[PDB]
Amino acid sequence: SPLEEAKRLLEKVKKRVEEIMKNPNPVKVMLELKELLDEAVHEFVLMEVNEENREVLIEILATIFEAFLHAARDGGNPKLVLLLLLEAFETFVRGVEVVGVTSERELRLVLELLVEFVHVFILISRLLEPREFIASMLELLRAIERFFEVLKGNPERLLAVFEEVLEDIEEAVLKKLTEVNPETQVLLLEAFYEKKKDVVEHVRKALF
Amino acid sequence: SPLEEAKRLLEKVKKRVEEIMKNPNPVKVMLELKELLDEAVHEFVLMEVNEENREVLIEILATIFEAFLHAARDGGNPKLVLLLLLEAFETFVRGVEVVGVTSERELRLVLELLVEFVHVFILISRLLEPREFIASMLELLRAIERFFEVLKGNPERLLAVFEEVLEDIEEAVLKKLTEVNPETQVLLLEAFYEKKKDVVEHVRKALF
Amino acid sequence: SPLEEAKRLLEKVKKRVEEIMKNPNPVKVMLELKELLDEAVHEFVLMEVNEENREVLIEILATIFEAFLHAARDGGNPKLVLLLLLEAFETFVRGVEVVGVTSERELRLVLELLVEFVHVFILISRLLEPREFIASMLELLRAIERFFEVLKGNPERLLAVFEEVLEDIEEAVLKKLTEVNPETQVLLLEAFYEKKKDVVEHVRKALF
Amino acid sequence: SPLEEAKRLLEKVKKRVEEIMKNPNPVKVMLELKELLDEAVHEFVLMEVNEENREVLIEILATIFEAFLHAARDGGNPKLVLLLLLEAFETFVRGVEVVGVTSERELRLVLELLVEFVHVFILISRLLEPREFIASMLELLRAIERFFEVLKGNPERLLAVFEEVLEDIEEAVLKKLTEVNPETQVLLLEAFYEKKKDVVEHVRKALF
Amino acid sequence: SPLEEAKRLLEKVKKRVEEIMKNPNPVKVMLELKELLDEAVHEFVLMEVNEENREVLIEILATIFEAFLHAARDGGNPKLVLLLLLEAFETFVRGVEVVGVTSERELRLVLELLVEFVHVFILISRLLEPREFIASMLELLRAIERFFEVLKGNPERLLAVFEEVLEDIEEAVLKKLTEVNPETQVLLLEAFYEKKKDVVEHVRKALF
Amino acid sequence: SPLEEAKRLLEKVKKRVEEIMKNPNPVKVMLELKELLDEAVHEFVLMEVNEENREVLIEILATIFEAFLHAARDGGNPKLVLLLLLEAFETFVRGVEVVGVTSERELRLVLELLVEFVHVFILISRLLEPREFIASMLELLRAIERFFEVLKGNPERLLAVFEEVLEDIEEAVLKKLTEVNPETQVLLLEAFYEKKKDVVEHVRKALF
Amino acid sequence: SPLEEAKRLLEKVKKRVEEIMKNPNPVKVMLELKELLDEAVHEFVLMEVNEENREVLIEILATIFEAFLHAARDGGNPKLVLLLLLEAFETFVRGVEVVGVTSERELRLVLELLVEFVHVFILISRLLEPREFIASMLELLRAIERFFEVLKGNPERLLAVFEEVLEDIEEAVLKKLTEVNPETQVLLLEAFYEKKKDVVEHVRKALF
Ligand SMILES: [Zn+2]
Ligand SMILES: [Zn+2]
Ligand SMILES: [Zn+2]
Ligand SMILES: [Zn+2]
Ligand SMILES: [Zn+2]
Ligand SMILES: [Zn+2]
Ligand SMILES: [Zn+2]
Ligand SMILES: [Zn+2]
Ligand SMILES: [Zn+2]
Ligand SMILES: [Zn+2]
Ligand SMILES: [Zn+2]
Ligand SMILES: [Zn+2]
Ligand SMILES: [Zn+2]
Ligand SMILES: [Zn+2]
Repeated sequence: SPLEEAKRLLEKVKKRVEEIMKNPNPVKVMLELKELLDEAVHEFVLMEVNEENREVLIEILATIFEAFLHAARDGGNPKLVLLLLLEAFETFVRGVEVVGVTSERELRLVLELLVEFVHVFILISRLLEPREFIASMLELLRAIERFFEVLKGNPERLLAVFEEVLEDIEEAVLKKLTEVNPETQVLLLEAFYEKKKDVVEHVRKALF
Repeated sequence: SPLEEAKRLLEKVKKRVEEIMKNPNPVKVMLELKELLDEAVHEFVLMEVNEENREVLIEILATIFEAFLHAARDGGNPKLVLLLLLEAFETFVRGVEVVGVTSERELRLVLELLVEFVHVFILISRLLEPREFIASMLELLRAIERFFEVLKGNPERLLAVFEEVLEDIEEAVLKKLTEVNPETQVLLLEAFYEKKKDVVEHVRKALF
Repeated sequence: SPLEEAKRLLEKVKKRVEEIMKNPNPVKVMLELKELLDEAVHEFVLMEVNEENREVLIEILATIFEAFLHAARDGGNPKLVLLLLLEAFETFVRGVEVVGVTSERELRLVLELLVEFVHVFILISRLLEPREFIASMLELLRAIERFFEVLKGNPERLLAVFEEVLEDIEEAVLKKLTEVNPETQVLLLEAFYEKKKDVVEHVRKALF
Repeated sequence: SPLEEAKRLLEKVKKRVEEIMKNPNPVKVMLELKELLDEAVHEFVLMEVNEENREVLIEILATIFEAFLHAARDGGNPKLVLLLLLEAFETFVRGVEVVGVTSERELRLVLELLVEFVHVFILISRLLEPREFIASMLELLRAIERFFEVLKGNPERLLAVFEEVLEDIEEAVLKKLTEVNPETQVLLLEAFYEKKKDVVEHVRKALF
Repeated sequence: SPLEEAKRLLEKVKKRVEEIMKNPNPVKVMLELKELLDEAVHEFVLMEVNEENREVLIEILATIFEAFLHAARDGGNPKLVLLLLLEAFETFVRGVEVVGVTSERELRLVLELLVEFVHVFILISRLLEPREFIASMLELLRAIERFFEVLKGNPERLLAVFEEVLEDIEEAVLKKLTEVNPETQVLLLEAFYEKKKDVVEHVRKALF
Repeated sequence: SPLEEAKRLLEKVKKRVEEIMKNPNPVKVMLELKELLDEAVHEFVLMEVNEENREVLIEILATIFEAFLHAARDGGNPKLVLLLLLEAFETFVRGVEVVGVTSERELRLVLELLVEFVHVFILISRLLEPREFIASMLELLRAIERFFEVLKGNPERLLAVFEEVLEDIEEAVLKKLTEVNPETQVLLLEAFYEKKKDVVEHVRKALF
Repeated sequence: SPLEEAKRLLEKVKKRVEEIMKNPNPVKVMLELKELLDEAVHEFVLMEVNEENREVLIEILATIFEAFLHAARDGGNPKLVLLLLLEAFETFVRGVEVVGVTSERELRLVLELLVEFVHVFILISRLLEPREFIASMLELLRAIERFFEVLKGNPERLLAVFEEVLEDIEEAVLKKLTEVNPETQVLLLEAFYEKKKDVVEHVRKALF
C-alpha cells in the first residue's frame, strides 16, 4: 500500500533527522541532511504518488528542509554554508517537482519554507563584502526564479509571495550598499536591478 | 476558516508582544518588533483576506506598531532610532497595502497611528544638529508621501489629516531653525519648502 | 523615412517614461531613465539626422532629461543623486552633440534644461558639508564648461546664460560658506574662485 | 565557608582600591576601578549568596563605587567621564541585582550611592553645551529608571528618593536652559519633560 | 597507582610549562602550549579516571590553559591569536569532557577559566574592523555554547555565569559598533542578536 | 647637427602638445603628457648636449611641464591628480639633471616652473582632510628637497626661492589646520615642523 | 689581534655607511642599512669579544643604527617604514645581546639610541588612523619590553629610562585619541592600558 509505506518512510526519516541533529559539527550535520534529502527524493521517484500519500511526502520534505535551515542558522564558514544552502534548495525544488503540490496546505507549507530559506540566506550573507554580497544575491535571485517556475498553484497568491520576498532582498541590498563609495554603489545597484528586472519578467511569464 | 485563523494569529501576536516588551534594551526590543511585523506581513500574504478578517489583521498591525512606537519613545541613539522608525513605517505601509482599509474604524486606526508616528519622529529628531535635522525632516516627508499615496479612502478627511501633520512638521522646523545664522536659515528653509511643495503636489494628485 | 521613424521613437520613449515614473523608488527610476537616455543616444547614432527629424530628436532628449530632473528632485542619498545627475548630464551633452542644435527652439529647449539642471544640482547639494559642497560645485563647473564647449549658436545669448548660471552658483557658495571659520572660508573661496576664473577663460575662448 | 570567603574578598578589594587610587591619572584610575567592579560581579555570581554574607558583598560594591565616584569628581574630559560613569553605574546595578537587598542598612547604602551618583553626574555635565546637556540628562533618566526597576524594597521610601532626585535633575535643567533663545528653550524643555513623564510612569508602574 | 601517576604527570607538566614560558616568541609559545594540552588529553584517555585523581587532572588542565591565556595576552597578530585561542579552547573543552567535573572546586576552576578566556578574547578582538569583529563574536558565541553544553553541574550557577559572560560580550559589541553608519549598525546588530537568541535557546535547553 | 635636431624635436613636441591638449578628459591628458615628458628625457640621454642646444632642450621641458600644470589645474580626483603631479615633477627633475642649467635664463625658467608647481599642488590639495593634507605636504617637501639638491647655480638666489616657497607651504598649512581640535593641531604641527626643519638642513648642506 | 680587527671593521663600516647615505631613495637606504647591520652581527658572532674590543663593536652598532634612524626620519610610506624600523631594532637588540654592555659609556650609548628610536617611531606613526596607531603602539611596547629584558645594568637607571619612555608613549596616545568618539576612546584606551600594565609587570620582574 502506498499510504502505509509513505508513513513508514516518514517515521524512518523523523528518526534519522533526530539522530543527525545530535551532532555538534554544523557542516557535518548539513552534509548528512543533504544526503538524507537526496535519498528521500530517490525514494519518491521509485514509488507511486497518488492523491492519498502526497501530503506525507510533502511533510517528509518539509521536515528535512526545516532541519537543514536550522543547522544552517547554527553557523560555520559563510561561503561554504551559502553553497550548501543552494544545493539543498535545488534538491528540495526537485523533490517538490516530483511529488507535486495540489491542496492548499502543501502550498502553504512550501511557501513558508521558501520564506524561511530567503531569511536564512540573507542572515548568513550579511557578513560578506559588498561585491561578494551582490554575487550571493544574484545567486539567490536565480534560485527563487527556478523555484517559482517549477511551482504551480493560484497565480495571485504566488505573485504576492514573490513580491514580498523580492522586497526583503531589495531592502537587504540597499542597507548593505551604504558601506561603499557612490561609484561602487551605482555599479552594484545597476547589476542588482538588471537581474531583478529579468527575473520579474521571467516569473510573470511563467505564472500567467 | 479565515476568521478563526486570524483570531489565533492575533492571540499569538499579543503574547509575543507582551513577551518582547519585558526586555530592558530598547534597541533589541525595536529589532524584535521589526522582525515580528515582517512575520505578520508574511502571514498576511499567505492567507485569504475577505471582509470578515480584515478588522483583525488591521488590529494586529496596530498592536505591533503601537508597541514599536512606545519602544522608540523609550530611547537610544537618535540616528539609529530614526532609521529603525523609518524601516518599521515602511513595513507597516506594506502591510496596510496588502490588507486594505475599507471601514471607518480601520481608517481611524491607521490615521491615529500616522499621527503618533509623526509626533514620535519629531520628538526624537529634536536633539540633532540643524542640518541633520533638516535631512531627517526630508526623509519624514518622503515617508508621509508614500503613506498617503498607498492609502485609499475619503479624499477630504485624508487631505485634512495630511495638512495637519504638515503644519506640525512646519512648526517644528521653524522653531528649530532659530539656532543658526540667517544665511543657513535661508538655505535650510529653501530646501525644506521646495520638498514640502513637491510632496503637496504629489499627494493632491494622488488623492483626487 | 527618417521623420516617421523619429516620431515612432518619440511615441515609444514617451510610453516608456510614463511606465517608468510609476515606480516609487527614486534611485531605481533614475537608473532606468539613465538606461533609456543611453538607448536613445544609441538609436540617434544609428540613424540619419537631417534637418527634418532634428526637432523630434531634441524633443526626445528633452523628455527623458525632464523626467530625470524631476526624479532627482524627488529625493534620495545626496551623494548618489549628485553622481547620477552628473552621469545623466554627460549623456545628455553627448546626445546633443550627436544631434546638433540649429533652430532657435532647440536652443531654447536645451538652455532651459541647463538652467533647471543647475537649480536642481544646487538644491540637492545644499545639504552637504562645506568641503564636500565645494567639491560638488567644482564638479558642476567642469560639467557646465564641457556643455558650453560642445554647444554652438549665438555667442551673446550663450554668454548671457553662462553668466547667469555662474551668478547662481556664486550666490549659493557665498551663502553656504558662512557656517565655517574665516580661515576655512578663505581657503574654500580661493579654490572656488580659481576654478571659476579658469572656466570663464575656457568658455570665452570656446564661444568667441 | 561563605562568610570567611566574603571577608577575604573584602580585604583583597580594599587593598586593591588603596593601591589603585594612588595613581595620578584619573581616567586610568576609572578604568581600573571599572575592571575591579566587573571582577567583583564575576566573583559574586560564582559563589553562594545567603543571608549571612550579603552585607559584606554590599559593602564591597559600595567601596568600589565610592572610589569610582571620587575619581570621577577628580576630573578629565566631560564626555568620556560621563560615559564611564554610566558604564560603572550599569555594572553596579547588575551587581546589586545579583546580590539582592534585604535589610535596611543595605537599602540605605545603595540609595546614598545613587544620590551621590546623580550629584556627580550633574556636576560633571554642568560644563557641556545645552543640547549635549539635554542628551546627557536623558541618558541619566534612563539609568535612574533602570536602577529603580531593578531594586526592591519599601515602595514609599523608594518613591520619595526617586522624586527627590528627579527634582534635583529638573532644577539643574531649568537653571542651565537660560543660556539660549526661547525657541530652543521650548524645544529642549519639551524633550526633557516628555522623557521625565515617561520615566515617572514606568517607575510608578514598577514600584506599585 | 592512579594518584601517584597523576601527581607525576602534574610535576612533569609544571616543569614543561616553566621551560616553555621562557621563550620570547609568543606564537611559538602558544603552539607549544597547544601541543602540551593535546598530549595531556591523550594521556587522560589512556588512564583510569576515578574520584581520587580527578582533582589533579583538572589542575593540570587549568595550569596549561592559564599559561596559554597569558601567552595570548602577550601579543601577536590578532587573527592568528584568535584562531589559536579557539583551538586551545576546543582542546580544553574536550579534556574537561574526558575528565569530568564533580566537586565544587573543579567547577569554580573551570568557570574562572571560562571568564578569563572570554575577557582575553574580547581584549584581543578589540583591534579588528567591525565586520571581522562581529564574525569573531559569532565564533566566540559558538564556543561558549559548546562549552556550556559539555559541562554538567548546578543549573542555576551555570546559568548565572552564562548570562554574565553574555552581558560582557553584548557590552563590547555595543561599544564597538559606534564607529559605523546606522545602516551597517542595524545589519551587524541584527546578525549578532539572532545568533545570541539562538545560543540562549540552545543553552537553556541543555541546562534544564 | 645637434642644434638642428634639437629644433626639430622642439617643433615635434609643440605639435604633439597642441594635439594632446584638445582632449576633454583631464586625466587622459595628464597621462599622455607624462608619456611625452618621459620620451623627451629618453631623447635627451640619446643625443649630445653641448652649450648650443641646451636652451632648446630646457624650452622643450618647460613647454611640456607648463602644459601638464595647466591640465592639472583643469581638475579631477585630488589624490590621483596629486600623485600624477609628483611623478611628473620627478621626471622633470631627471630631465633637468640630464640637460643641466648654465645660463640665467634657464635658471629663471626652471625656478618659475617650480613656483607654479608648488602653487598648483597647494591649490589641488586644499580640498583634502587635514591628515591627508599633512601627508601631501610632507610629500611636497620631499619633492622640493630633491629638486634643490639636483639643481646647481647661485646659492643666494636659490636659497631665496627655497625660503619663499617654504613660507607659502607654511601659510597654507597654518590656515588649513584651524578646522581641527587643538590636540590634533599640536600633533600635525609637530610632524610638519620636524619635516620642515629636516629639509631646511638638507638643502642648506647641499647648496653651500 | 681582536682590537686591530675590530678597528678595521669600524673603518670599513664607516666607509660603507658614508657610501650608502648618498642615495636619494630612503627605502633603499633603509634596506641597505638593515643588510649592513645583519652583516655586522654575523661578524660579531664569528670573532672573540673580550673586554678590549667591546667598545668598538658597540660604536659600530651605534653608527649603523644612527644612520638608520636618520634615514627613517627622511620619509616614505609610514607602514613600511615602521615595519622596517621594528626589524632594525630587533637586529640591534640581537647585536647588543651578542656583544654585551659592561661600562657606563656603552650603557649611555644604547639608552640614547633607544630614546631616539622611540621618538622617531612616534613621529612616524603620528599620521596613521587611531586604530592602526594603537596597533603600532602595541608593537612598540613589545619591542621596548624585549629590549629591557635583554639589557643588563644598574636597575634604577634602567627603570628611570623605561618609565620616561613609557610616559612619552602615553602622552602621544592620549593626544591622538581625541579625534574619535568616546566609545572608541574607551575601547582603545582599555587595550593600550592593559598592554602597558602587562609590559610594566614583565619589565619589573626582569630588572629586579
Ligand atoms: Zn540552532
Ligand atoms: Zn521578510
Ligand atoms: Zn516607555
Ligand atoms: Zn501635532
Ligand atoms: Zn516629484
Ligand atoms: Zn537661478
Ligand atoms: Zn578627589
Ligand atoms: Zn540634591
Ligand atoms: Zn604577559
Ligand atoms: Zn566581565
Ligand atoms: Zn584650464
Ligand atoms: Zn606663493
Ligand atoms: Zn634627513
Ligand atoms: Zn621624550
